[PDB]
Amino acid sequence: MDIILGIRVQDSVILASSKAVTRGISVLKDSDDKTRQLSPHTLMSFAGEAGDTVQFAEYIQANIQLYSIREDYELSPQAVSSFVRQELAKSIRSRRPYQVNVLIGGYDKKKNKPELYQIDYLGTKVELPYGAHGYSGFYTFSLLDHHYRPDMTTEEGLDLLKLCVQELEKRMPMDFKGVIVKIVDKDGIRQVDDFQAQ
Amino acid sequence: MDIILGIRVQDSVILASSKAVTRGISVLKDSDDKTRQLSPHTLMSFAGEAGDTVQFAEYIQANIQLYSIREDYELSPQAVSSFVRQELAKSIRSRRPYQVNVLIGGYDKKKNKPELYQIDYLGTKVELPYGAHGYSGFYTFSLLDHHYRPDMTTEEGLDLLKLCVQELEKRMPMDFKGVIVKIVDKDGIRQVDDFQAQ
Amino acid sequence: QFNPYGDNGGTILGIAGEDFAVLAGDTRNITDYSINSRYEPKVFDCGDNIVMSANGFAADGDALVKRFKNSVKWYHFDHNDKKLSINSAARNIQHLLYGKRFFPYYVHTIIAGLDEDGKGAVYSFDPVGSYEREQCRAGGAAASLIMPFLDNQVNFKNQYEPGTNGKVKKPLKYLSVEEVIKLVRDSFTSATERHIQVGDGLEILIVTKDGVRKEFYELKRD
Amino acid sequence: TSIMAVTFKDGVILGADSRTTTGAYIANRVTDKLTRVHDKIWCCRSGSAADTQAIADIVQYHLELYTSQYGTPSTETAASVFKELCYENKDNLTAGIIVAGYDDKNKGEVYTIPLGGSVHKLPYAIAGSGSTFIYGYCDKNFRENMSKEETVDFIKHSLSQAIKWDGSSGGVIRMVVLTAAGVERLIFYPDEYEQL
Amino acid sequence: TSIMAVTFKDGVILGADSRTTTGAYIANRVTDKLTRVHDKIWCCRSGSAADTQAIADIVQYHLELYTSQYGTPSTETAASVFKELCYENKDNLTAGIIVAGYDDKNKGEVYTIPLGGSVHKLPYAIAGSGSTFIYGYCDKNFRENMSKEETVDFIKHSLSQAIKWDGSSGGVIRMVVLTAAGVERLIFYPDEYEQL
Amino acid sequence: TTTLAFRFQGGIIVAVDSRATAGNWVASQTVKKVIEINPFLLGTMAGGAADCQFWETWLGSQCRLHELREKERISVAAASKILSNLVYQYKGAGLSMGTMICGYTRKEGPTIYYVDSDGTRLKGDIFCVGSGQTFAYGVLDSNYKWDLSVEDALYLGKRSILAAAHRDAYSGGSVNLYHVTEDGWIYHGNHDVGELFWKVKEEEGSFNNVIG
Amino acid sequence: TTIVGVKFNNGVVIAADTRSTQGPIVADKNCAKLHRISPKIWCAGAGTAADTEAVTQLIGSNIELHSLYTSREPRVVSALQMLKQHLFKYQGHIGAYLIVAGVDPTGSHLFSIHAHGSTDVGYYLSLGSGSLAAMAVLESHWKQDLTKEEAIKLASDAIQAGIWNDLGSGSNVDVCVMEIGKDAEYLRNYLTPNVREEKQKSYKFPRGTTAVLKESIVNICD
Amino acid sequence: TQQPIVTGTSVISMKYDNGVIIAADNLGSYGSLLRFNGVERLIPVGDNTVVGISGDISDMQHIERLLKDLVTENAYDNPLADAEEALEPSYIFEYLATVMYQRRSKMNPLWNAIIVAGVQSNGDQFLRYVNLLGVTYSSPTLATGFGAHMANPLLRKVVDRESDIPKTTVQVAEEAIVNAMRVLYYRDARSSRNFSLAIIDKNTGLTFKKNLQVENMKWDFAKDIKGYGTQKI
Amino acid sequence: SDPSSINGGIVVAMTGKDCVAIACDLRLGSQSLGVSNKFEKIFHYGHVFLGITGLATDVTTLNEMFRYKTNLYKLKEERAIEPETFTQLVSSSLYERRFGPYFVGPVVAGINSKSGKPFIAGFDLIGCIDEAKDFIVSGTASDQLFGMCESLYEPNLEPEDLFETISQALLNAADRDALSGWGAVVYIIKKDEVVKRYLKMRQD
Ligand SMILES: *C(=O)[C@]1([C@@H](O)[C@@H]2C=CCCC2)NC(=O)[C@@H]2CCO[C@@]21C
Ligand SMILES: *C(=O)[C@]1([C@@H](O)[C@@H]2C=CCCC2)NC(=O)[C@@H]2CCO[C@@]21C
Ligand SMILES: *C(=O)[C@]1([C@@H](O)[C@@H]2C=CCCC2)NC(=O)[C@@H]2CCO[C@@]21C
Ligand SMILES: *C(=O)[C@]1([C@@H](O)[C@@H]2C=CCCC2)NC(=O)[C@@H]2CCO[C@@]21C
Repeated sequence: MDIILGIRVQDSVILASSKAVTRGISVLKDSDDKTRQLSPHTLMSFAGEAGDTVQFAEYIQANIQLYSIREDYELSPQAVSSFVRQELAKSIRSRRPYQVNVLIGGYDKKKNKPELYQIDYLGTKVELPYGAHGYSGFYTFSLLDHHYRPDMTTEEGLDLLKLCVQELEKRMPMDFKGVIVKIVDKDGIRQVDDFQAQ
Repeated sequence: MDIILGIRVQDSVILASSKAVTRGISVLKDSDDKTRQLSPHTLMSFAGEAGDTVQFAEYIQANIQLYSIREDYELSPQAVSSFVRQELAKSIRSRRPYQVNVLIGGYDKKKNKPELYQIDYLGTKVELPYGAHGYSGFYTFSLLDHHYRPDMTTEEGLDLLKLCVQELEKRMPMDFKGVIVKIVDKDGIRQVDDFQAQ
Repeated sequence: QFNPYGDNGGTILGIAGEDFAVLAGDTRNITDYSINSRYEPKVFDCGDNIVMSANGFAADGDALVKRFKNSVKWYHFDHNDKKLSINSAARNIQHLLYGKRFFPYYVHTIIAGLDEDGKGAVYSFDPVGSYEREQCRAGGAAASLIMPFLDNQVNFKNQYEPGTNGKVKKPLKYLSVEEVIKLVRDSFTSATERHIQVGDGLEILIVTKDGVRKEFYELKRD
Repeated sequence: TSIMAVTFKDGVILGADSRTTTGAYIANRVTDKLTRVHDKIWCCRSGSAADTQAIADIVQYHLELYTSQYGTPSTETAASVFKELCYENKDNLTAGIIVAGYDDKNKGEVYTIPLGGSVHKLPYAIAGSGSTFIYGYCDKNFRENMSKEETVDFIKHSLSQAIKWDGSSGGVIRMVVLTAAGVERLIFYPDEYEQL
Repeated sequence: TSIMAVTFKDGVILGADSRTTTGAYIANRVTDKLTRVHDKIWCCRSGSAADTQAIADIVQYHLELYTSQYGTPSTETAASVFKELCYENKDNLTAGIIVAGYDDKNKGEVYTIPLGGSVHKLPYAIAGSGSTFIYGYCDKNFRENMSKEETVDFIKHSLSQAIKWDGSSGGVIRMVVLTAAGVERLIFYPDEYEQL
Repeated sequence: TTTLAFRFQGGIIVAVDSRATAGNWVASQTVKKVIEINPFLLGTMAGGAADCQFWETWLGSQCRLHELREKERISVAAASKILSNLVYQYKGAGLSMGTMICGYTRKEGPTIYYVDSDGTRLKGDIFCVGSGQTFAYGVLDSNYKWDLSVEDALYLGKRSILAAAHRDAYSGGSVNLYHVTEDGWIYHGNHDVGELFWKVKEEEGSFNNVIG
Repeated sequence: TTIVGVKFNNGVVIAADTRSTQGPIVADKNCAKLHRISPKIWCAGAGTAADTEAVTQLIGSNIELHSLYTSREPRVVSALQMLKQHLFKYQGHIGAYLIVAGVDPTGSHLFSIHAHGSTDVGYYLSLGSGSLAAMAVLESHWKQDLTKEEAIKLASDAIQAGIWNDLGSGSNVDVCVMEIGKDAEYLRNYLTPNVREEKQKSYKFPRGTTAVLKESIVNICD
Repeated sequence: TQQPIVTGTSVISMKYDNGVIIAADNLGSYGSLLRFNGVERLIPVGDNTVVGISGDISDMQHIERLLKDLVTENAYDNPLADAEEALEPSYIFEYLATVMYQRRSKMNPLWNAIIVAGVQSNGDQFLRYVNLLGVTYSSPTLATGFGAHMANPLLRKVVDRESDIPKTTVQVAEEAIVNAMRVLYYRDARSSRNFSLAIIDKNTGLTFKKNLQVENMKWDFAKDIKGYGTQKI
Repeated sequence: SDPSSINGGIVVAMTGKDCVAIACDLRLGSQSLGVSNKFEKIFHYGHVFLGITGLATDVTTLNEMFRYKTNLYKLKEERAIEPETFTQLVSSSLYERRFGPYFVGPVVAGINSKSGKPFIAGFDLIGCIDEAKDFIVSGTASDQLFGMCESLYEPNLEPEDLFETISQALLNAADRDALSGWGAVVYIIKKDEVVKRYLKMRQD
């Protein structure tokens, strides 16, 4: 599977996602952005089955934007994640389930705290300081379990991730072509265009 | 599978072999040398099933060294390859066949010409200007079919390989951790310790 | 368990001339090692100067032809008796076939006629609707034995000008209906010798601006 | 299971063993395989106990409504309803049924509905695992127009043989006599038919 | 296949249909399933034609060598050799064999060797697909010490019934009579046994 | 099959082979693997012929309907998503298709979208689909430049298919070229691989291993 | 394949068709299914060609050695016992189905062996995919006390049934007559009812048509 | 999808100068058990058509009911039901063929092989076959199942091609057919000795013969056969 | 899976007037991947020629085996082996492996040095000899070869003519086979001389 990582620091949530898209024998793209902005302060990363992955992400995006217009309000991260969990928990018992795993990172403007949610394709949801999907957790969780601190600065979070990505690029068999990193905080979502060598 | 490449230029045979050894979820080693010197002017590269690979290579090495001592003579590359083909062709119909593919690169001191032999685990042997095993050929043969010339210098061969390795590192899904390159010519076998950036 | 499919053997051939087109097929219908009929027509005149054949699983081939003929009928009903051009028949058949994409008509279908410029035309179809206009196409049991022959004797493949050192290809002068019938007959007598499902009889339908004509020749019955 | 129906001079008789098994275990040793779908139209059940019961229950219902509207049904009509249910649902049923009825105009009649759902009118019929062993015996001893005593004897001997060889048959032999005189129930115990 | 052996007053008789099939096709309609392994020791073969032939050929060989050294073998001894081959090779054989022999001291004897390789000495025995249909008939009509004519009749009727119901049986009925008087071959055609 | 499409300064180059096989049997050496959706849109066909041919022709009809309704040329993004979403509706049914949707719109410029029957929709600069893809990628990757001329770009595509036609048993026949400009696509002929190989060999000096 | 055997008043005759197939392709249009075990003991084979052939030569070889050792003419029952015990041992894996006939010091014989090793005796027999067409004819025309000429006709007609009605059979009819007092006579191509008609055209190419890259002389003399 | 249970074997037929003949034995087998012997597998429809059916008997009985209804339905509001508008054999066949193919296409077939024999209103002979797959074909002779392998070769020796039809008389034809029935009783393990035969002649009409029997069989040579190779007695 | 469809390749032999010809393609692939365009499938031992299609490793092994056997034969017999004899040697050698056969399709061609009579023969993988008078085909494009031969062939062609015929049969059959081609070679054989010609063909 692809690399889906998330870390919640003091004032923001950081999501890192591999850029490779491999179809069989070839790597068709090395600049894929496995993320969708659900609202100004909520970002969702995803990995899973070929077509299902984007279709699901865009379907969720559409629904949140529609809610934002109807209510002229932005649902809290917790609210958006419960909506998403339910969508997957429905899908798990349907004719052809969505095989998609997601990380939802958002900044709750009312609580003034960042939040990271992990939800697999079964609709299993949990809130964590950091999380991942697939094999990624296996190589990185021991590094995060060690260096993680609730008061880390965004800069410290990016350094801890870099460490994670290096471990991944060393022991993982596949070339995931690096990751795209995005920060979500009180001011929105921005992309760290410089991680190819930060 | 691993990367096994061979190119026969004007006065030498060059063999490039991936350094990674992956066992399931982890890359256990990134400095593996998938080669065995059969005699001063003959080198054999190999890829295939976990244990069979080395056991076969060493078994062949033993036999050639024994022949060299008994006769105080070095068998021609063609001779060593026919011996190896036969060993595999026997194995293919045994209780538990050797699942190993090899490239045999040697410099025939009597003919004063380099020779490259490709033999798969079935005992299929062919002599070529360049060859490979596994998927490697799929990404590289179009590059070799294009730039290959019978009068290439060893330096031109190394540049053509570098090109092949780059294509491999771009489109192939797996991280094979680079290659180890060896040259075989009238003066023996030497390793190009500088290909990590040649 | 019940298998909804079967193989009735047979072989068909379609060749497009400059201003004519032929569609031939043996008349043997088989099941395994038995002959069901030594004469069971497989190439039909569907009106509007269009001949068609759906070879493979006869029940499917019959349904398709029957369904297409009925399509021609309604085409007239719905479009003030307009003539169904062969290119239009082709697209139509593609849809008939693709409609059963998930429970296909197990047949290789070929139609012949004249295009809108009076030129000879052959269209061969895939069991699920894929189609292409072609010069000549054999379909069915002996298809593999006949195509190589046609590539050589109709498109002069691999044939060069004597003395040119294979530097000059043999010119593609085009055949008359009489010369095409010869190739067709030889194609089948040869196929009859090497394939056990080919024989008994050969029926050819020839299409020209004057309509559809039929010729019949016997084939070995063993 | 061993079941049979035999037409004779005064009508027809039904017979059966009284064994229902689940593997080698005898779940019921006093089963009644002779089921009534109408006053003078009965059936013999073999195959699935659950399926044959459900089938019979439905036929009885159908014949009850038939009677309410058009009077007493012919034995042929009863066999037709059974047939309809067995043929149309052949994929989900395992029911071998023999229909036997007494008409005043037609006297006794026997219709056998085997597994596929086909219908066969015969002078007499046998069915069930135990029947295979008495094909020869019955073919040699059956005669048309036998007396009530002879017919009871034929059934008694035939079934005792079927019960003898077939582990899937046993218990007692039950019989139902259908004649103009009415409906008679007969039973024969081991100690009697085993030493015949 | 339908085969049987019956002991009687003067010895024993063997009988069989003459059909060998390969699916629904009759490969041979005049097959001889009555095989001689010794002058007055014969066998009835059912199951695999290839297996039963190979078995018989070997028993005949064994009994020939036995005779050369110890004189005429007892019917029991012949059955024992068959048994040895069938039991010890039960995994690779499909052979149902009935051994029948005439001894002067023992008169007629019948040993049946079913699939597993077990041996069973009986007054008479039946086997093969067709036998299932005549279990009841035979059990009801067999009697010990019957005359040659009665025994031929019993076999003729029994087999004709087996042939009647079993598609795997047919052709003619062959019989072999084994008595002190010698060895007699009998054959009965369709037109005769079909209307019995 | 071998099909490719790449973006560059002069628009988009589209090149395909023309071989059809069923097992080892060569059904045809003259098959069309490019569908002309309309004068501005091209589609490549890899995988199932019927599936690609059918749905890409249908795509054409949906695009036309769009332009009638919106009195405006349809975007490559939108045309590709119509196919993509249709295909996604059939996910699991067995459709088999690997495809490139190519166009040049004023709003988007040169645009290539990879669309397969798994439901994948990817926008990119270079794509190769088919059993010969790896061969074409080798040639393309080492000679591709955004500033290639329309003449050289066309040749690169033609050469890349040639490489694949040579090594891949399931590729060959002839090469079909296309150049896509904002004003529409321009067909650039049918090049028989047979003749093309010897010609390229001599003029280029490549394929030295083959005796000519 | 269609092979038959037919006894006549003073001997036996066996015959067979001449078609050899690989799946639906006719590999040999005139193979020979009649092999010799000894001068006067011949075999007709059906099933796996390599097996019928190999088995006929193995037992034939041993039958010769047995003959030489015993100073006697080989007997049909001997070839039959050697064949069946060999086939039995291989549990049907040697796909040989044979009709073995011949004359010897004890008379004239006709038998059949199946791959698994079982044998059968009769006055008329047939095996192979044509088995049923042939047998139908035999069941319809056989009678006891056939003359040599009648037996040949009957046997020959039986194979024709197969040639025409069975796709697994075709081409010609081979016969072999073994009479009690004379030499066995092998009649190769006793009937040839399937001659190919003259082609419609000649495909002789003009010399120089084929493009040649390199040419050289091959050395055969050491 | 189903599996046949009670089945009928071969159905043989051929056409002669003035009509067609068709036959089928009276057996209803149940696997290897020759269970039912009074089964008529020849269904006359009107007086110019006879439908012979092999395969699953329960389905045959269903085809029977369908045929009776066709006749009833054709009579409705049809003053020419017994004249210019009566059921032709080709109508009967096309109907059945239609049903057979629809049923296979719904993956629930009528497990049979059918031969429709008869004479068209203009005197033409009609002989066509249709089976559970909906496959159809015509030939001077037609047989189903076992008779396809053994009957066809015999019958074809009488009428090998179309031009032989006018040269074949009812006598010759009925003879060929009666002999074929004997051969089938010899080699088909699922056949009965009793059978029905029917002739549909453009002059004599429909002749339906019941309770025929295979006669004049050869079994005597059986006595001369003993052992399976070397045995002498 | 099918050992006979892994490497690809074809061979065809034809008889002419006092001559015989045997030809083959030069391809050796690994499924879809072309690997060698110089894998000749024709060999000879004395004046006897043997073509072999099928699994390449077995083609190589069999050639080595027959060289070995024909060498000892020459040493003992004191003469070179003949076509008819070699054919029997091939047959028995293959059958010897009846239940673990070599996956090949051999073809023998040559002229009897004493009778001058032309000879060709084919074998299935377990040695069954097919001795045709006209032509013999083998390989992944054998169906196509049968079609080509059955039509293009006529008896008693002269060497120069048979060359054209056999070459066109091989060429057009290979072009309808994904696994054949990449070069071809034709052997024209006469009592005294043997000419070997390489043909020019598509390389796709
Ligand atoms: C008989 O067919 C049998 C009965 O159990 C069953 C019970 C009641 C009425 C229908 C007949 N069916 C069975 O499955 C068992 C096993 C063998 O036969 C039974 C005894
Ligand atoms: C009988 O058991 C049977 C015979 O073919 C066989 C032939 C010769 C001697 C042994 C008995 N065996 C079979 O397999 C067939 C099918 C059913 O029974 C046969 C008729
Ligand atoms: C290529 O993808 C290929 C073509 O036959 C096919 C034909 C027309 C348009 C779509 C592409 N697809 C196939 O299934 C065969 C086998 C391998 O690839 C083919 C050559
Ligand atoms: C016949 O049995 C047949 C022959 O090819 C074969 C050839 C030579 C001697 C034995 C008989 N065997 C076969 O496998 C084919 C296919 C069907 O029957 C053949 C024609």
